[PDB]
Amino acid sequence: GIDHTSKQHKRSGHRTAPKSDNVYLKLLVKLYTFLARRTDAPFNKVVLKALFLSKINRPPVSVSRIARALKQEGAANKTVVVVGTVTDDARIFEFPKTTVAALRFTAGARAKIVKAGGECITLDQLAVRAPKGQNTLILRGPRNSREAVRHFGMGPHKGKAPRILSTGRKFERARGRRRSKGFKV
Amino acid sequence: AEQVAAERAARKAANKEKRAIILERNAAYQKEYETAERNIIQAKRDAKAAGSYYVEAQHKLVFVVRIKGINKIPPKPRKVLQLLRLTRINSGTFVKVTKATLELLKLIEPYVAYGYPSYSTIRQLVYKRGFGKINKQRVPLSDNAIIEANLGKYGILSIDDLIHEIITVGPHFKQANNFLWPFKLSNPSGGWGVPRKFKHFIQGGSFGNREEFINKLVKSMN
Amino acid sequence: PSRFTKTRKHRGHVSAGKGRIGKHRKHPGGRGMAGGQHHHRINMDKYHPGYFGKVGMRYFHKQQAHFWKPVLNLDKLWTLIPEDKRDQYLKSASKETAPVIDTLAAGYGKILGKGRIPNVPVIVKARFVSKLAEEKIRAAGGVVELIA
Amino acid sequence: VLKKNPLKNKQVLLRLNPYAKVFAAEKLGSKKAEKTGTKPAAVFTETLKHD
Amino acid sequence: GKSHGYRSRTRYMFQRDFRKHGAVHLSTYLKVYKVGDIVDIKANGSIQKGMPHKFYQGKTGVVYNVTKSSVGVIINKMVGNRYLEKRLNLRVEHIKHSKCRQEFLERVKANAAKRAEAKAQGVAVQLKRQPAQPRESRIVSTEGNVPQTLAPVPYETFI
Amino acid sequence: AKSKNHTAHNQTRKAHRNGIKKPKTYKYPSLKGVDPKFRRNHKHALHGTAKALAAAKK
Amino acid sequence: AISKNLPILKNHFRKHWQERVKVHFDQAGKKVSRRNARATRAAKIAPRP
RNA sequence: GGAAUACUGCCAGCUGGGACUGAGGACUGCGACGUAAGUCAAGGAUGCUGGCAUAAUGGUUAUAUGCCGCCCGUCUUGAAACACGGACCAAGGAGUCUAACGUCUAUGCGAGUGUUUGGGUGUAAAACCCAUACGCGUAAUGAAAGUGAACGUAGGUUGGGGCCUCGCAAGAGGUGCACAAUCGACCGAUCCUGAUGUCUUCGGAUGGAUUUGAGUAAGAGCAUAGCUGUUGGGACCCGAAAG
RNA sequence: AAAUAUGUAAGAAGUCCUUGUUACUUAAUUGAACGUGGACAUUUGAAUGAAGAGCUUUUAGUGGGCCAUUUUUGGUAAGC
Ligand SMILES: [Mg+2]
Ligand SMILES: [Mg+2]
Ligand SMILES: [Mg+2]
Ligand SMILES: [Mg+2]
Ligand SMILES: [Mg+2]
Ligand SMILES: [Mg+2]
Ligand SMILES: [Mg+2]
Ligand SMILES: [Mg+2]
Ligand SMILES: [Mg+2]
Ligand SMILES: [Mg+2]
Ligand SMILES: [Mg+2]
Ligand SMILES: [Mg+2]
Ligand SMILES: [Mg+2]
Ligand SMILES: [Mg+2]
Ligand SMILES: [Mg+2]
Ligand SMILES: [Mg+2]
Ligand SMILES: [Mg+2]
Ligand SMILES: [Mg+2]
Ligand SMILES: [Mg+2]
Ligand SMILES: [Mg+2]
Ligand SMILES: [Mg+2]
Ligand SMILES: [Mg+2]
Ligand SMILES: [Mg+2]
Ligand SMILES: [Mg+2]
Ligand SMILES: [Mg+2]
Ligand SMILES: [Mg+2]
Ligand SMILES: [Mg+2]
Ligand SMILES: [Mg+2]
Ligand SMILES: [Mg+2]
Ligand SMILES: [Mg+2]
Ligand SMILES: [Mg+2]
Ligand SMILES: [Mg+2]
Ligand SMILES: [Mg+2]
Ligand SMILES: [Mg+2]
Repeated sequence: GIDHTSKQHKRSGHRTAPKSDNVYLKLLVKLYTFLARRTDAPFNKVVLKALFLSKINRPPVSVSRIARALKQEGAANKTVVVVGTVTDDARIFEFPKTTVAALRFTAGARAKIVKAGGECITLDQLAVRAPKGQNTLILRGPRNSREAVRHFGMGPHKGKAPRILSTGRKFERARGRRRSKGFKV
Repeated sequence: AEQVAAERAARKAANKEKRAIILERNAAYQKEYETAERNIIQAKRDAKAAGSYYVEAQHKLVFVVRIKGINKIPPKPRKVLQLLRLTRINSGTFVKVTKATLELLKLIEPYVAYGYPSYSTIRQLVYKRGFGKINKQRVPLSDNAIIEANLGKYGILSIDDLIHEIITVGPHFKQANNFLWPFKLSNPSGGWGVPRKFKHFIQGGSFGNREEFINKLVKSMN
Repeated sequence: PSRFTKTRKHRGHVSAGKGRIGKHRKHPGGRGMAGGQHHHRINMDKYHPGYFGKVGMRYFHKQQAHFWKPVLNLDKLWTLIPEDKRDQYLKSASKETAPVIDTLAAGYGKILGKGRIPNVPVIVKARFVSKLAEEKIRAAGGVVELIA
Repeated sequence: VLKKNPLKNKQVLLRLNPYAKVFAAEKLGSKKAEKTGTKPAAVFTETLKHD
Repeated sequence: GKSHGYRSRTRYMFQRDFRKHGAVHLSTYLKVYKVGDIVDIKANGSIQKGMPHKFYQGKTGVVYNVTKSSVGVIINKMVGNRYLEKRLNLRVEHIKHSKCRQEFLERVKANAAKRAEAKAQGVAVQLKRQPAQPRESRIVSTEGNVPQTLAPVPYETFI
Repeated sequence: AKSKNHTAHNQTRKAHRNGIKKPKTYKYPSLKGVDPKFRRNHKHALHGTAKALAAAKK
Repeated sequence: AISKNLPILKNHFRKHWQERVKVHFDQAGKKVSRRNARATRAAKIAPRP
């Protein structure tokens, strides 16, 4: 017998080999597992792990987010890399001449970028342009902006969004929510 | 680019230089061991001649073997055994002796047999059951290049370097001892010598501090 | 589909995943929302605070067409102009040719001033505006015309 | 593929330790100590033999 | 029935002392507490205002708030299987400064002085504490100390 | 029908399964429960400090 | 009955609802019949729109 | 006085007998013996020989012998129980479908999304094509009347993967998305303060406050599908006395 | 007034030097809190071990327990 100090036969808990059976995505992860094995650059490992991710862990990155990231000092000529979808934003009125590599572009995002004069690139073209991820800038969208995360950790004195179908007066605004009706939360 | 003679000869030459270094180091170790033992013997003799008593220095190193199985262990001794890496019966580890480790041994007294190991039993332990911990894997030593690659930062180049660091409790005893995987001994070949293990050695059992008889037990178990 | 359910894996096993001690009985806590004030109070107060009681005044015969007023922000104001003429209007940042935007025809009732239209004059026609929206439009050099 | 024990297999013993050959050559396992003729004190002997 | 009031089972805990009853001395009011200080909690039974609960007797916390006559103290409390932080408003009669922190501070000061004086020489500073080492060899003389032999004694009644 | 009233048997084992992890410590603990006069001063002091640093490194 | 953190539902199925269940299997056939009725009506009023 | 011997310990001292194992399958490594060629017991067995070439080994099966083996299912702290069901065999025989949902995952499109109420068309319940609406989302907060989200590189500080610069490297500096902690700013509610003015009682600028919101702060949603979980439904199947 | 159990601490989120803000505080640049610049790096501050560390969502079963050593209450006692 062994006095085990840890759980035996436990998985690593990290998703390798993505759950998608998209064949082009499998080709992309084949290319980047080759690059991450044989180039010793941390960029390749990071984008391989990002390629594995599920949809809610790959929020869309807006072109306004891309422009704000390009406004950083010394980051104007970097290649923006989004392992996910690029959506566009009509809340901006000027856009720079960047190069953006991404899994997917919306029609508006692709039109916005090529109208401003930059270019839209797939990740394998990024691989042949910068095999070690030279002069790149990885952008991630906001993970905690989903509607579901509003309800996570619901409890007394949490301020954390009851799960509810209908809203308004007489939908959960009474005893337990104001001092005039018993107690407040 | 023939590349099967030139760098092969260069590698062989570097290997001869490393072997020469290991040889002169082992000669120095043997000389200092025998000088230390003759000095202790002669100091005892001189104290007797002067009419005094030579009190030898307290032991700096103990070897500890787990003697009890894994069932029905109280939590504090169980935690101390896990922290001393005795997670299996007949598992052994070297411990540096300080106040902290002495209080640990007093905590786990009824589940271990421990004592003061000699050079011969340390050498036999490391030679026969010598396994290093290389990126969380138990690797047989079997060659000096493993010890070179994993403990060469702290001047340790060979298996006898590791043995010397263990027996003379040096500045990197902690690193060398943690590099050594816990020793997996068998049951003793002639038995335990007692009808009943789980009394203290003083009461005719097996646990606790048998001082110099740990060499006999460990050599029969190894 | 049936062939992937855990009913298929529970075949051969006695209690079908429902336990031997506590079984699958019919309704061991009541039906529906039974005992919300009694045996189920902790869940009700932890997860649905505000459930019991009445809050405000009643409104007899509510028609949700009296209260129709969809809001539009300034940062999305310029999307109501078609894209082929949007560039021309942004480049000709002038009065006497300011574009006219009918927010009511676009289907909005109030204009709210969230932020940062460009510095071009526009003629915004709306039923309602907020104070900051009117201020930002006039600072850009346009005007708000009230319609009905 | 297989753990060969030193303390048998003098080949792997000489692979691990180059000093073993010359240890066996001068026979340092059986090293004769220099004789010293010192004697303990009378106080030591009477303390040892005291009742 | 059972009884779990606020000062339940606090008889000897909130008893004063032997021959130390009466008014409290003025040094407790003249001590100065700043936010971040490490303090010990020991309730004074004669001051019934601003008392800590019996759980916090013998607990050590950090000051987070200073008011007119009181101090806010943060305690980590084990509830269930994790700790929660608890904020306590205690009058300064139930508070004293902790001495463990200031001993570590004077060790840091001596350690830095030793490091600075040895920086100009390079003499292997040795700044870490070590446990009690096993003792070294020694020679014990019998000059004036010839060993005395002892024997076990026989049984006697002794009443 | 009587039954067991109470025991703490098995409770420390249950707590120590994935139990007695220490709370996370952060730089800048929250300022709630601190004196409102102090907080009212502190906001104005930090606003003035921000203006001074902005004018210095403008 | 009431259990974990889920929204309060109002599924009105406490009457004998299974007696009044109208499944529109006949959507395609009804579309064909509507087109046929339009064709016959146009033929009957043959010049009129 | 000079030895011996016991006991205990050490040898990288020598040597005899017995048993179990032979994983791997070109070479590569570390060594040893030799001036060398080379050889070797050095990163896992080869060499030599015999008998048989068949029911002989072996498999299956019946039996014998040695030792072991209580009746299954179930409730239960506890079942072989002097607890309950079960004489036997075949066939049937129990977590389903639906309405609305939670988390997670895959897919399409994405500030939008949803063709299928309907219309067009058809090789005719299919497939293909489509207008206006409508639903959810893109704004909140108040009981309501109502009001309605940038002081600022859409803020500061701390930590942050990645990237950039210098360096042989170690490291140092710059920028720092997501995310975490904290202090602020903005919108609504509450409590104040109450400017220019005026249908002299209307208007509500400005500045605040241990208050408060399921908010803002360069959108993430919508649709289809799947496991699991929820509620109503006969609702896993069979079972009352009753009304 | 023990033994056994029990709170805290054992550094870089540290220590020291110099000096900016405020509507707080002081007789008062007095202080408080938050701030700008500089110095102290692998023995960076006891031991031993780390098997990865941290974080989140969701859901099953369970909510009759019993036994042993020691502590211990009621009871003459009990397989209470
Ligand atoms: Mg035997
Ligand atoms: Mg025995
Ligand atoms: Mg099972
Ligand atoms: Mg189940
Ligand atoms: Mg059952
Ligand atoms: Mg149940
Ligand atoms: Mg039950
Ligand atoms: Mg192996
Ligand atoms: Mg006392
Ligand atoms: Mg009072
Ligand atoms: Mg119970
Ligand atoms: Mg009771
Ligand atoms: Mg002998
Ligand atoms: Mg046969
Ligand atoms: Mg046979
Ligand atoms: Mg047979
Ligand atoms: Mg048979
Ligand atoms: Mg038989
Ligand atoms: Mg039997
Ligand atoms: Mg019973
Ligand atoms: Mg019976
Ligand atoms: Mg019966
Ligand atoms: Mg029955
Ligand atoms: Mg029967
Ligand atoms: Mg059948
Ligand atoms: Mg729509
Ligand atoms: Mg439609
Ligand atoms: Mg609706
Ligand atoms: Mg912030
Ligand atoms: Mg259902
Ligand atoms: Mg019935
Ligand atoms: Mg009736
Ligand atoms: Mg549960
Ligand atoms: Mg439960």
